[PDB]
Amino acid sequence: EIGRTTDPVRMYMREMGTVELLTREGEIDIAKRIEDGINQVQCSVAEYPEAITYLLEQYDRVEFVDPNAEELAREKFAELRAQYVVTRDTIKAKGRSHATAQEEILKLSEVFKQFRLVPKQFDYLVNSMRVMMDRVRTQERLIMKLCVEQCKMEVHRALQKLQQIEEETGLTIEQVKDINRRMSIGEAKARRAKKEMVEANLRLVISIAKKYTNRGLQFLDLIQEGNIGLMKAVDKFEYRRGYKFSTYATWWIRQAITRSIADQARTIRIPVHMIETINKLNRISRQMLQEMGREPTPEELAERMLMPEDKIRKVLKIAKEPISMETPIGDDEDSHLGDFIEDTTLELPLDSATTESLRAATHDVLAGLTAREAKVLRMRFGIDMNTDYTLEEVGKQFDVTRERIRQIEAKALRKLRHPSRSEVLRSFLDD
Amino acid sequence: TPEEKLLRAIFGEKASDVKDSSLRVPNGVSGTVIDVQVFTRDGVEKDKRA
Repeated sequence: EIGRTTDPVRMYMREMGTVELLTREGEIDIAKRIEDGINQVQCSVAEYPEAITYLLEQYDRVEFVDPNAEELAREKFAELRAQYVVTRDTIKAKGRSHATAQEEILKLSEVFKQFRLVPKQFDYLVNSMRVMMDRVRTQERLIMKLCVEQCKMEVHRALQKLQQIEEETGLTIEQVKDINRRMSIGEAKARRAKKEMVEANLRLVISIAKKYTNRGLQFLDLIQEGNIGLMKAVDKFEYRRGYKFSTYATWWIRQAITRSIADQARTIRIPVHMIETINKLNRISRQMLQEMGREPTPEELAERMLMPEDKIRKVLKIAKEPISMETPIGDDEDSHLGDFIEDTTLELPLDSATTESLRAATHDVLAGLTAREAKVLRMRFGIDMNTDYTLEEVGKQFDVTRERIRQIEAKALRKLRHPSRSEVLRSFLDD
Repeated sequence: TPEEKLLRAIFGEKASDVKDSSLRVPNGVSGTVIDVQVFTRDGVEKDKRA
């Protein structure tokens, strides 16, 4: 049925129309499932002990306040450290994965979950698992390939590397694989859960956006930026608070849309704070105009904004936006503003010829002067040579005396001030 | 460029820092001035002429 509606807006609305809204029950349902996935991944992370070691060591290295447990940090972590250390010994006690050691690990995770962790450390912990997982998988894909293709159940030669991998890792591969795949499953559940709310609330994004569409960036840019905001809001929402989802989401959507419309949408990028001030200026001007019945003078406007006159004037001049080079200035649409603008960088052929003549004349006048005087003047002002050498360099080159160079220059100036020699240079009088 | 350094050094031209952007009669036009009008911004002091 598609009538080749090339309009991207139509394609977007057609795609988004399929997913149907559901309220007051789903939001709770999906939020519960998200929290369940996160709890699963946290539990399985706590299961892996070397991650706990690494995190505790990293905490010790670096050294943040008010932890949500249903020198404060150090004294609260002292007993957790003692518990973890005494749990290591029990793991060494007669069972690698003994039920008692597992119960101690469970209680350690239960205590640990009661604390709050910065998300970046959580990601660091996940990558600390990913790196070793990839290393072990990479070093062993070749051995699995060979055993599958050649052996079909060398062997002892390949077994050395496998044993070395175990020695380096120092833990059972099977539990590592379990924790890694459990990471994958928990994360997959969480991700696939959040997609549902995101695809549900696109209409909300549409409404909030169209409230701002009046000639800004473009409709679709606003919509996409709002979708970024919606993803953020879905991340931050908690049903435990007991509120409706829309109430929370709308703030993040407005923030994202407005921040983008501030950053983009101008050729010369006014910062955010100035945009806020200009918006205040405009909101005040409308009201004040309808009150007085005319336009407000900048002085009265300054009185109302409680700001100095010069600040207001500066904002008024900053506000304006550039004009297109193709605006038709002629009444007939033949001539455009662009043809009307002049190039400033170029010099004039007249001045080029003048400069060349000046150089020639100066060379002629200098050639008539005493040889050492001429070379001294050239050496001092950088005439004809790439750079000018200072007084000290000239002194150490020709004659160490500093004041002698001063006297040389004085005599050269005296000579060239003699009216006979200067006659032509006077023609360069006005410049 | 260096040659103006040499020239000013010879003749002692101060070379003040200000341009000449004055308004002048277009070339060819020749007439009589019949009136002058001056508009000043609110904050600026008024000259003698104005």
